[PDB]
Amino acid sequence: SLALSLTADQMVSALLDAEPPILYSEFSEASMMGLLTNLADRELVHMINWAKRVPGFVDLTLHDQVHLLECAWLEILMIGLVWRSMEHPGKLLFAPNLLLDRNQGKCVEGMVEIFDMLLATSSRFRMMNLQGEEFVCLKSIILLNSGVYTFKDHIHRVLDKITDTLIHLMAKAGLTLQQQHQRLAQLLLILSHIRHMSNKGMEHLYSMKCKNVVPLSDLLLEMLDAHR
Amino acid sequence: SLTADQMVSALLDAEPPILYSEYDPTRPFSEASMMGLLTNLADRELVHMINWAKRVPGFVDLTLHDQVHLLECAWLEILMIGLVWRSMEHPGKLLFAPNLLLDRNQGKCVEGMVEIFDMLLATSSRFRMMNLQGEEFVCLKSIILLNSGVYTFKSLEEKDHIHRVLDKITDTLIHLMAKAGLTLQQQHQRLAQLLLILSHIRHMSNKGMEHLYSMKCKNVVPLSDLLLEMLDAHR
Amino acid sequence: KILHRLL
Amino acid sequence: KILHRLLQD
Ligand SMILES: Oc1cc(O)cc(/C=C/c2ccc(O)c(F)c2)c1
Ligand SMILES: Oc1cc(O)cc(/C=C/c2ccc(O)c(F)c2)c1
Repeated sequence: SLALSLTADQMVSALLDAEPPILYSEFSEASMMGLLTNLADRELVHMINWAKRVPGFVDLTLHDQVHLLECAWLEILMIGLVWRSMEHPGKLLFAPNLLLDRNQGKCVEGMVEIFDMLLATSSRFRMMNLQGEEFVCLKSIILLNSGVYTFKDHIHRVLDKITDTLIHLMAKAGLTLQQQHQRLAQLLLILSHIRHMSNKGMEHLYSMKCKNVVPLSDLLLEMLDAHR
Repeated sequence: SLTADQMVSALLDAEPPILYSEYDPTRPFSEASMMGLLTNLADRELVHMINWAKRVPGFVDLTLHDQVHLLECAWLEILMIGLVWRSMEHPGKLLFAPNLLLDRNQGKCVEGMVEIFDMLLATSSRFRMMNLQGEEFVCLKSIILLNSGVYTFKSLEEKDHIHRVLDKITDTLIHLMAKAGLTLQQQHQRLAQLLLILSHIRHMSNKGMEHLYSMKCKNVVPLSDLLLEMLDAHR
Repeated sequence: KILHRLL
Repeated sequence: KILHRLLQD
């Protein structure tokens, strides 16, 4: 209704202005778990208000808005972390005061496995030299796409427009037609890996549930219950 | 060192066959019966996939260990996208085999199977809406094989190779679309639309992976040794 | 759900 | 491993 009526630069500045802030945090197993889950809960609140600014997201009904966020919240959370940790190789920047190691991931059962996947993604972003304008596009794509199948013509229109926006950035960067196709493909293939980390992260999160280690906030348990 | 047509014909020739099941539509299905059929079918399809994988342009150039890794990570994905492709012109149904056509309702014969059914059905519906082509299908299937495990990997210089053929399949996909008479914009969007499906296919795979893992622990139907091997790669 | 209220 | 074998064939 309104999102389709933007230029790509209007689309980019819309996304860049809506960017959530970088939060801070306040090691044993339960201690590091308390930190990360508390951080995730606070980041979740910002994401929701960020989601309400992604062009065309408001045009969807409240139920569909809920579904998409229920499906992609851990993905969006992860691609943000991967983006922060971009210029801290071998490390994950959960917060400016919380920079973690692959070795520190061994403080929690099965955490190190997901750490390496996150580290590998951050390394990949560094290798591709991902731009901030490209980052906010992918993050928006995940929001609109990750839950669009488990239900639409409008969401695809918005999705197609972000694709146009992505290409505009690359063509602006002086890339040949071929380089644009390949880079576009390279980017969207990452989202397949990010989905994989989300699902692996989802069940690991669920294993700390039931088998209680640290209590989880009600908002966090709600998002976690959407995935069975 | 191939053209896109040479690339497409290479993929189209390497296409695995459509297998049948021992299913006999004279008696209804239980939980363990339908489970035996699907897992027996998946095991036989797995064998064909492996020999299909060895024909994907550039796959042989990889070491045996990397070949193992990629197939370990994407076998259920490649499996599922094949089903979704077969069930394309059978709306509301899943064509596991020409003699095994299943309903959403029949998926409720197994605990938690119906949920994965709808996702598969939704993907099949999406392919129908996009009007996916066979040339496009064999490209995506090759993409999944090369991409799904390329991240979970010193010296190497092999990843750089994997992205090279990956980029070449991207070129191949675009050639098809441009050949079809699509505008530059329509090519970008359709390319994007296709690769976004793979995100959903990965999701079904992970959900499917944990499902038949429960069956291995719930001990409902025996699983072939090859199938249990592919399943243990995912913990 | 609390997710509703935030939205 | 079976996959280890099946690919070598
Ligand atoms: O394996 C696990 C297990 C677990 O309980 C949580 C996580 C991730 C937590 C997280 C917190 C804040 C972020 O910005 C982010 F991207 C991820 C991963
Ligand atoms: O030949 C094919 C092809 C194909 O795409 C899928 C399957 C079966 C998938 C499957 C098997 C057992 C489960 O418990 C499950 F959830 C899914 C078999």
